[PDB]
Amino acid sequence: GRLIYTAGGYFRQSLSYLEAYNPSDGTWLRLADLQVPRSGLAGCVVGGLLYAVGGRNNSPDGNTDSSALDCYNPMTNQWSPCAPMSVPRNRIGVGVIDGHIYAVGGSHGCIHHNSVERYEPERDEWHLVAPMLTRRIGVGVAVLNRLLYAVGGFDGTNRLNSAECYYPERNEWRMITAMNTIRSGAGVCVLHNCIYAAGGYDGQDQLNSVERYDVETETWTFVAPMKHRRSALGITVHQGRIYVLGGYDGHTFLDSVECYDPDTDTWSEVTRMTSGRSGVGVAVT
Amino acid sequence: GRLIYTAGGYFRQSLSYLEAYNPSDGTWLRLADLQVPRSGLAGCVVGGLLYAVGGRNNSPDGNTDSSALDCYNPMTNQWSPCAPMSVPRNRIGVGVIDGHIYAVGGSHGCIHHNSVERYEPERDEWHLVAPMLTRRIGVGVAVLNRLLYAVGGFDGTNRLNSAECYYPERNEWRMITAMNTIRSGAGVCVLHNCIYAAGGYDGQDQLNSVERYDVETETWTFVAPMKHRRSALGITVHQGRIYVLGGYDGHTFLDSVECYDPDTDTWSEVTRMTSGRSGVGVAVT
Amino acid sequence: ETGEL
Ligand code: NA
Ligand code: NA
Ligand code: NA
Ligand code: NA
Ligand code: NA
Ligand code: NA
Ligand code: NA
Repeated sequence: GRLIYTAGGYFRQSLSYLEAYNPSDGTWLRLADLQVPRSGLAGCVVGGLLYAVGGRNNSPDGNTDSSALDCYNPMTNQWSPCAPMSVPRNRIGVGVIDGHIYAVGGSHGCIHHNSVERYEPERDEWHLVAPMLTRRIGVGVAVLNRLLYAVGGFDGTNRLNSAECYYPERNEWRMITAMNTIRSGAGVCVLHNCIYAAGGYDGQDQLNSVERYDVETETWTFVAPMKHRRSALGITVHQGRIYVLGGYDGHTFLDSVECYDPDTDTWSEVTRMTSGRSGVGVAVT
Repeated sequence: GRLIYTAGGYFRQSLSYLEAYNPSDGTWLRLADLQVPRSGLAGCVVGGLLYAVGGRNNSPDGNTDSSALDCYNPMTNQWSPCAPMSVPRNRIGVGVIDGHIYAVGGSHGCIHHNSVERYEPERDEWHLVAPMLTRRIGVGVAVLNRLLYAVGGFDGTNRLNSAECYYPERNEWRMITAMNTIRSGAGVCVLHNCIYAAGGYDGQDQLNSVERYDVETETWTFVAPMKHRRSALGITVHQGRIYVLGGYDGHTFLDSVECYDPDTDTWSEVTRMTSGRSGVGVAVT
Repeated sequence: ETGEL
């Protein structure tokens, strides 16, 4: 009985919601709020704890990009602070390898990061690893075959169709085949040994196209597009299916949750968030 | 009958509006939208054509600083692109001398410019001229006695009360007396041979004070404050009075338009914009 | 100074 958690996000300002969808019975749980509202954050689960990483806070006094790492324990319904990252990272990407959290890219004000750092829960500390080849914010991150892939994003002057792959044992990055489409703020995840990149912003419009990467053929292939165009969408995989949550379609902040079935190659809408929003962190546990 | 034109601005995101106010009969016209929304731009008129210069498109998808020069023809209700500036300039200041447009300061990413460039409509060409002595964004620009004054702003570290003066024939800049107040994002204009600086942000508060510079005595003098504190306001002079449009007061995007009568030294509220916004460009033709 | 988020 694993739940899809969605944390934070953006609707007229950074949000503090933590809510959880149960795909088996279709209900939403309202859990304890983030202590600090943030949009542009990422979520992930390690050892049954939920982590909320990075992002951006809007407050009466001004805007603050976040270096925070916060931990939610579903047993106690309580958030606790963990050690903060070396730098603030808004529009961060995150992936998990061997119980370690990788924070990749993101921005601090006008600074567009190529640095990457690694968190070890057992010691509660962060260490920098090798930096990416490209500065990327709005980057999608996916973990496959114990490698970390960073897909698309914005390097500070151009929105990117490029992607690169990180080798944890060698501690190095190598560029891989570029996507068919430029995308920043896409949903990127792994399903059935393929990397999917859904939606995003190509510099002109929000996108509803979806493409997937096969690591052995080294080619990106379009699959069925989503019903709604969306950028800054949340994404995760639950029981063989991709779920995309929220995002911005150019006019509205979506509450739509769509579900992709790879067997049938079709998207269907499965629920609505309790309110429309973009820029959420999403994880499953 | 000349109109007060207001272009672009920001409310939830950068805007595309072009609207014109007729002060003699109190009406607002809705004209053709800008091709690309922007806030932090500047407006001016040369030869009956309206120009929109610089700014930044801040959208929920991300931000893009603008180097664009766009030309609006009131006879055709059509925008046309002109040659772009050498660099993007967000929160630019502009002044016109002898039919040439000077673009001063502004930001591009981390860069706070001191460079200055001049546009010649007859050739559709930009050329750099001497740079200012200080980097300034959010700077107010005024033209008086065929000299160009750059007033206040933000140098990348501190907000400024300094001001300086450009000599087109000699192509050089000189500091002049500093204002009584630090002001970034003030409205600056020329009325009856004086330079006025209204509103802005002093580092702690949005301002409602107004001060004016007499070039012969070289002193700045407060006049009557505006009714509403405001920063990133639009400003222009029409039939011997100063009009200030919109702005941010720390909590609200203003729709208030106030009008200064230098004869009685009083401000009155004259109209409201169709919706509140900050960072407009404004001009009269 | 501008109210932008
Ligand atoms: Na922080
Ligand atoms: Na590879
Ligand atoms: Na985006
Ligand atoms: Na915004
Ligand atoms: Na540059
Ligand atoms: Na600079
Ligand atoms: Na700004």
